[PDB]
Amino acid sequence: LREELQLLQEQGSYVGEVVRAMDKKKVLVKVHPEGKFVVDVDKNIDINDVTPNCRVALRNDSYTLHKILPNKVDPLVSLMMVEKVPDSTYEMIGGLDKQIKEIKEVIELPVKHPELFEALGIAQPKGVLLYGPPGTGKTLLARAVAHHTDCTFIRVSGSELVQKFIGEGARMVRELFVMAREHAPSIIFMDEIDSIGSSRLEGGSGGDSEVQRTMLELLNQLDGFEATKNIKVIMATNRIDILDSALLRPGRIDRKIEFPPPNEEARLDILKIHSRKMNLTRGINLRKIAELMPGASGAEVKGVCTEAGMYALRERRVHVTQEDFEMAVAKVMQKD
Amino acid sequence: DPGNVSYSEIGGLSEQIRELREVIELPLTNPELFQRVGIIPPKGCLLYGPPGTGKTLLARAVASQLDCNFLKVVSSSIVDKYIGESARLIREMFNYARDHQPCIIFMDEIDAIGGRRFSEGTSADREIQRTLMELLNQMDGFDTLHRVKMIMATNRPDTLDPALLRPGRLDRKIHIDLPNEQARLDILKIHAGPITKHGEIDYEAIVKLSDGFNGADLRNVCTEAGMFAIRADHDFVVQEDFMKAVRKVADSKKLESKLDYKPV
Amino acid sequence: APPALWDLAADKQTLQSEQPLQVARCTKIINADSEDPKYIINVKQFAKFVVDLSDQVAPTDIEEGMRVGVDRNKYQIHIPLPPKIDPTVTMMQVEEKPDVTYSDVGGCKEQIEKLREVVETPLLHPERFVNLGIEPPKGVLLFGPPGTGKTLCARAVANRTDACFIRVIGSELVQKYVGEGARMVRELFEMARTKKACLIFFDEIDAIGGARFDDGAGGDNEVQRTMLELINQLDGFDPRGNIKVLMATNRPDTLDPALMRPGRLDRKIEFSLPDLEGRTHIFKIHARSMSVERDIRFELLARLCPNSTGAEIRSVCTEAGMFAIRARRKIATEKDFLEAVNKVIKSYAKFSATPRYMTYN
Amino acid sequence: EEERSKVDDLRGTPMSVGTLEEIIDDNHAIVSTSVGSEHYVSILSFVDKDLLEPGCSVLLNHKVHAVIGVLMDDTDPLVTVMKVEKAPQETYADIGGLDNQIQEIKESVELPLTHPEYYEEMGIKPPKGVILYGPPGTGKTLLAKAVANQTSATFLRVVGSELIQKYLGDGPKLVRELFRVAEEHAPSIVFIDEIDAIGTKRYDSNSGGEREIQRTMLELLNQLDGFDSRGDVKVIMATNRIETLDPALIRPGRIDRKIEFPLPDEKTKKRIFQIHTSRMTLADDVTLDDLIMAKDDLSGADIKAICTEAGLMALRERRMKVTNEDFKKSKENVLYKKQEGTPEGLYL
Amino acid sequence: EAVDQNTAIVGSTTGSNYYVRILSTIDRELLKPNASVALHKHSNALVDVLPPEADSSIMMLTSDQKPDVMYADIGGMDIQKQEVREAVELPLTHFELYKQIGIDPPRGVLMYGPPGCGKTMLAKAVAHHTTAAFIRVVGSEFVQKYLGEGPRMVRDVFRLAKENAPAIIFIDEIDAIATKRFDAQTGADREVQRILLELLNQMDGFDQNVNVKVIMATNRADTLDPALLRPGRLDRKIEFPLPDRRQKRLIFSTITSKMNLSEEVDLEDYVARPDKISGADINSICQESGMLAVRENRYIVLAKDFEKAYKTVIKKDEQEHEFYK
Amino acid sequence: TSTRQTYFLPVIGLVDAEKLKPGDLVGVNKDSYLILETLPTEYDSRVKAMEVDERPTEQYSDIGGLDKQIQELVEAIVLPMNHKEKFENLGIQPPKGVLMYGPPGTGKTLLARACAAQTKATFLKLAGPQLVQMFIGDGAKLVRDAFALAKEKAPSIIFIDELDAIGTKRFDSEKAGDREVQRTMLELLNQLDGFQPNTQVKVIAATNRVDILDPALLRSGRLDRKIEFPMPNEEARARIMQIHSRKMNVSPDVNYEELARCTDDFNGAQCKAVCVEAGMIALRRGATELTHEDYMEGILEVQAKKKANLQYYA
Repeated sequence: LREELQLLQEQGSYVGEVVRAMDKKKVLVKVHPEGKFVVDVDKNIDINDVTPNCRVALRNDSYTLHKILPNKVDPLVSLMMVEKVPDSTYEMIGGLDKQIKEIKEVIELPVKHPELFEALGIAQPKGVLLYGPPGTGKTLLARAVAHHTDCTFIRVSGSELVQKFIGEGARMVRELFVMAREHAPSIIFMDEIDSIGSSRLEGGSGGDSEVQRTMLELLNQLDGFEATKNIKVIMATNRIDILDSALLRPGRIDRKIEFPPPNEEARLDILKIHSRKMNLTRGINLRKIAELMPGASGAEVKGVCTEAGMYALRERRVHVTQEDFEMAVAKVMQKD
Repeated sequence: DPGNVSYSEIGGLSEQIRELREVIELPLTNPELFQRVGIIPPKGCLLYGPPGTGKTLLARAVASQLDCNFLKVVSSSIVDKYIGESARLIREMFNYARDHQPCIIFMDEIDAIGGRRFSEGTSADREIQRTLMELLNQMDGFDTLHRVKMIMATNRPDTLDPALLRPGRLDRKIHIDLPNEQARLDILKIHAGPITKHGEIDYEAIVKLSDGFNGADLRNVCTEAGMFAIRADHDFVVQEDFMKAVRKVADSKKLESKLDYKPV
Repeated sequence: APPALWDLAADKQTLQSEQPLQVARCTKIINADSEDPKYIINVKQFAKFVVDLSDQVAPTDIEEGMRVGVDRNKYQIHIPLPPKIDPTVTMMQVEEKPDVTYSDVGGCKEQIEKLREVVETPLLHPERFVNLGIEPPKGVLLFGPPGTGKTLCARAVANRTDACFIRVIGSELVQKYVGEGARMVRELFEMARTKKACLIFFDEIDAIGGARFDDGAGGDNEVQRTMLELINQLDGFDPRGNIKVLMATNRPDTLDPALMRPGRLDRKIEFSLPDLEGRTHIFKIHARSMSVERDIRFELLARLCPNSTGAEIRSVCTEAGMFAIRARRKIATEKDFLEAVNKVIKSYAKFSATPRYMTYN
Repeated sequence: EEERSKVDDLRGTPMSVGTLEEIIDDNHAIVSTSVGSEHYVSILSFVDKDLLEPGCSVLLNHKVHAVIGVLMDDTDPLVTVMKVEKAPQETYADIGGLDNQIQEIKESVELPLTHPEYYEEMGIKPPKGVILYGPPGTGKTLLAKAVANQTSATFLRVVGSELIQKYLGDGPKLVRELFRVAEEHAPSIVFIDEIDAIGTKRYDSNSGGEREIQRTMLELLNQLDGFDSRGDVKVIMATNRIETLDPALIRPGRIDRKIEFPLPDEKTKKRIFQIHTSRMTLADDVTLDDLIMAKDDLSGADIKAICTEAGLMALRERRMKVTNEDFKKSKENVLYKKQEGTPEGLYL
Repeated sequence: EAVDQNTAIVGSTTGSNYYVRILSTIDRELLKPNASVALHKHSNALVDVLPPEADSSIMMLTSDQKPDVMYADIGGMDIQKQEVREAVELPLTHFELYKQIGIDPPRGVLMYGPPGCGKTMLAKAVAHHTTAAFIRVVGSEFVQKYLGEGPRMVRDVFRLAKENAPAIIFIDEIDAIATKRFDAQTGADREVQRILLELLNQMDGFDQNVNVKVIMATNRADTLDPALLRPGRLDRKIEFPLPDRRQKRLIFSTITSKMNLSEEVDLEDYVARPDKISGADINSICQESGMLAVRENRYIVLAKDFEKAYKTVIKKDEQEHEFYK
Repeated sequence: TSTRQTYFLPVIGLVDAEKLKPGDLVGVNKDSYLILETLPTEYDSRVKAMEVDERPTEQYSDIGGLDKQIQELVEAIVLPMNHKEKFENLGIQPPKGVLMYGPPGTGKTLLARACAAQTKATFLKLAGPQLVQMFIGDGAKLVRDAFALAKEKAPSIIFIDELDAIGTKRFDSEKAGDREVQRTMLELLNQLDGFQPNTQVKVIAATNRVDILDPALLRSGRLDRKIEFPMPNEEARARIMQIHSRKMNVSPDVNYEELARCTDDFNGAQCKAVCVEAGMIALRRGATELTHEDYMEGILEVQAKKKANLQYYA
């Protein structure tokens, strides 16, 4: 360590960033506060582990690369992708069973089936839309069908930090069209920027109508070149201007799913769905308790459990008598 | 700045001289009056204009009348430079403002550095708010607060945003009115000063022909009538040639009086 | 590498000459002078340096605002560097090499003549207008129907007597950076006066000339940076300038730049645009295109296409050769393409008849 | 071989990557590296100094601040977008039914390149490209020739859209998009589509609004006007409806050929669907006599959509079946969709 | 990060990451993924990290001076306090009650809606309720001349929140740095918004469950990004209501208690005529009504002092239209 | 140290503490950190001296028909210099700012600078928009430097142009494109207000339009003398065209009455273009001699408008 420290004694040793690799064995080095450097060989670890944008150590004297270090590029994106949505597999979704049979054949076909395209006689679908008053499950179903499909899932805007990492003069959604291809083949969604502000896509078109172009150009490549298939999108909206999304897409070629308002078949299972993470008893009848609320929203299902769960948090006991069960219904009926 | 007297000699508004007198100067000489009754002196004030003159002078004369203590702030120091480091200089300037006790803070021409966030513009509007954060932080103390008196000035108070439009930061709002008759003879005596004229005269013809004028504008009318004397190679002038030079120049200023309407 | 062998092999004398001037880092601007020996200088490192100058450079050559070399050890002045400026912004400003000679004119005589004597004639014969002075005008202006825009500026490029001249357009000076336009127009004349013979041109002043004021929120006031400052910089007296600049735009708008120019500029001409007997002149230069039959009459089809300038009748001889290869034939007789010309005027007038009256109205 | 082991001691082994500022006739080349540092670099090595031009990534040796040579520049995130190609996967066998329109403009797109002999004898030449417009696919109608122009030379597709593209505008980096793709080959075809300027819901972020969207379109002119560009870069513009181009903008281009495709007739729609289904049908058996006869009328857009859901609803049976009560009921959804807005009018 | 044995990479205070051989003594326990480690001048040798920690500059607390506001004002409802009692002291320190019911309490507190002020009243009021370390910094406080110190300060602020319990961090109006500009001169301005996205990445490091309390207040939320208000990080949006009619009478009573009595002065007429001309212009104009008492010149504030204060701001112009009432 | 580092050293050594209040610009040697001498003066580059102007090639005699309104101009600049001794006796305060405005060409900038030639006054060229740069806080710091020289230096003079545009506060702010200068102007107006010694080095202002005027411009140290310039009369229009041509050849056989009465609203700068166009046609005419009918030819040429004629209008 004393002898090795003398090698590291003069200037210390730095850490560089390689923007591009050359076959001449000269590797470009970049330090964050400093300017870009470059150095001759410098060969330590196998060259195949050296890739652009990857983190690399830097020696002081010859300014070479001593080791290869794991970098983070996909972890940046994917961390923002896990912020917007939880996992939400098939066991985390329910009540859409009629619609999940509609969406699967669109989702499942390019991942597994496609050799039967010519047999079925239809082009690769351009995407799917879900429209209805919220409501929930449209986002949970995104990574749900994709979980058993084995395909990974990428999320959506704002992005919000892709205005620098990706340049401003850059084409934006076209650059995000690269990130979907750089990642393993995945699925996309629309979240959310759909607001009641007055009524319009006026503010939503920045994260929606422009991402409508993203689904076209991605599947235009997948058709033409690069590789390999498996790129999909899912729309989340409510009412009104969805007809304009039907004006942008003249039905070619979009899977038909109408995102339903909260329904009896929806509230039945999606309740038990969110009750798997908590330990409760079986003395609760999920059938009739869902039929007493023919309205409100799908997010109210979680509002029943979670918001009224603070009352069972008041008495310092894990479970409460049936008297509070009617009170849990009484609280959600006052906001109606 | 002088006065005392020269502050009370401005001729108006009479009650506004009675305002910052006991608001600014009084806390030093008799701090016991406020603390015994339990009423707090104001920590800020705002003087806008120009319905007349006196936006700066009203706060300016009482600024050095408190004591030899004052600290003057010009709006040119806030903008600084690219990646301006004056954020700590606004802290530095106020740090050395607390070196003077009791402290007084001025802000003049805030319609520039007071940039409004209504319509969101370039990040220059953001760093304007950051300089505002450096203003509020030290004045929000945790340090001398009721003892220090902050003053801001603007052309129109639509630039303050709902933060500064609110009291606290900017507390008092005061405008200026016009003088009256037989009070015109009062403001006259203090405008006499260096310029002198013939023994037998009546100044009422002079000042009446110019109505709604700056104190320097009337001071210009006295000099403009006095600069007509050198053309007449006499020390004084008759009041007939006076009213000529008085009326002409005065009516020329009124055509330039447009945009006196200011938002409330 | 063979060209790169002796090229790379010259580093032996390089490193010998690399030791001198190696300390010139960095470029530094001076500030003031209390006495002759010592001047205060400021460098991009943000550190200001008072220093004297080496005995190799005379003290009279150091003027306020001059970037000079340095010796990082001794900090003393080394060698002056003329350019102070400017980061980027030059590559789109600088224009070189000729094109579009005078033979491309479409028959306009008095128009192109009086704008030729404002630029080409004074510089070709400087003693003429100096002895004939009077005094040359301070500028010109161009606007009207589109034909022929931006080509008359290209005419002076191939007709340029000696050195190439500068082209500038409005949208390249947008901010981002404010104040470049000032700094730019000051330095290009300072660069001029040395060699003279460099024209300054601005295009599309209508978009950046929005006038005058609005209630709020501005709006036009940020656009006042482009119009008012450029006119103000044009309003100098030096000299001003030697090349008497130039102006070109689309609409006469707005009123404020239009009322400012008569106090300084002159020679405001309105296109013109083809004369009824002048439409054949654009057909004369096009009569050399491909193979023209001798039976063709250019005076016949001229009247059928009103307000076509040279742009719309450039398509005539285009549609001529266009449908010629479509029909596999070789030449195009008059009756051939003119049957398509009566279509190209009407069918293209269905969506818009191309009026300019409605622009300013 | 020996030059690799020779100059390496003359430049490296360590060195830096700087940027170029300006060049002096004395052979001293002023360079600028991070951050805020200049120098006089006199080197005769490897240059190539003329091909450099400023703004370059040119290296700076550590001892002492000298440029030995260059490597390359990628550069920026902006270039990685399109990457191919796009190869002719949109086939002339996917289109049909249009005749009078397909004959004329086929010459203009093929007028450069082949048959140069009578093109150069002209000398005026129309190197302006073409212009398209019209809903829904009237601009996409002749886009099939743009992909037919991918079999040779080069093609480029640039989405115009409305909001996301903003910049100064000044259009600084979109001219870069057009320039960098033409540096690979230099023939070119540049295609712009779907101009939303008239159909804007609002302005995007701090741009304008109103006239500033107009002045960046006036800059879109001054770019395209244009001074000074000679070669191609073949310009192709498209939109749903064009009120945009001023009487001045159409004069440089396109003053020759701009296209309009009328709504299809029974001959075009049958030739549209039969040719679209030439690659892939549904359960074979498809007859186009009753398809165009039942629904009267509407564009051949939705005729693929009803056939998209035709094999899609039959996919509940996992391959092949037709339910008479369900098929006409599923057809009712699209039948009423066009039958809600049936009248206009009497559009006439 | 720790790349391999016997050596690891360490970012310098200047921002340049350094790859240094670690000392052979302790290779593991005090390493940590992200920590401040001392380095030698020339060699930059890895030797010893902080305890942790020495924390950082500026300061905390200062809200303990007392008194501010008593919570007994809402004590009569008990419908409002029951939701507050469950959202304040139980989320502060409680353990076995959470894992039982399984509900994971969020750290998110977002305060929008001014005017009126609200906010810091309930801040120092919590100081009466419970005692905890209060980190108070302006949104612009960490803006510096270099971009290398920035990521460290917000890291040192959030790393003491998980270290010390209970902890509450208050940042005022972060909507400033929420402005998105790519320009290089604003690159540091965008670097501090990724710092805001950095500490955003650091606030999920508190998950779960120990420990932090994040209260956020801003005057205008329109400039905020969608992912900042998204649940899973900030799951609770507390909208301070507009003063309207309700905050009127409450805010006249709190200032007159600080005013001099007013045992003579009768509040009956000042709750009627000045209430008509209120802007509002609500909270601190009532203080201007007290700041016209220092205009006096009178021992017990005269009726003319109050009336004159409210009548100046803000003016009303009537009535040709609303007369239908 | 301007390098952004700060150091600690004993009091110099050589020059003692007698000079001065805490300064800058002083010289110090490398890392030894000893200051040998305290060096003036201030800073920086073009901020110190905006423009260096010796004297114009023209004199105040170059304006015809304006002799009535030049006296007001000439007074305010000349009276504080030679007549100052008479002001202390009578208590007279000299004017500072003067607003010179008229539709261009009014010959305002030629007349302004020409008055500084005979009075020996050192001229400094400055423009309003020149105070706006990318970096904030430039033109604002300039007045801090500019008026500091106004205290240091004796008039001389300072002239600016386009004060009306830069004085635009809009209605709803912030902000305009004039930002740095509208703060600079009101600072240029501020140091006239708060600091009495600023009455030195009178400043001349000029505007091309009265549409936008800051009401704060009214003050003794601020704009005082104001005279509206209309289009010169028929006698003055005939004069100026002859007095602009005194530097050049003037054609004989001229009545001067006909060319005078035919001029309505025509600018004085356009009258110069009359002798230009009449001199440009002299080339193709072959004779440098001009006639009285050539004046009215070029007079009606530039205005009204150009070049068309009235048809179809009945």
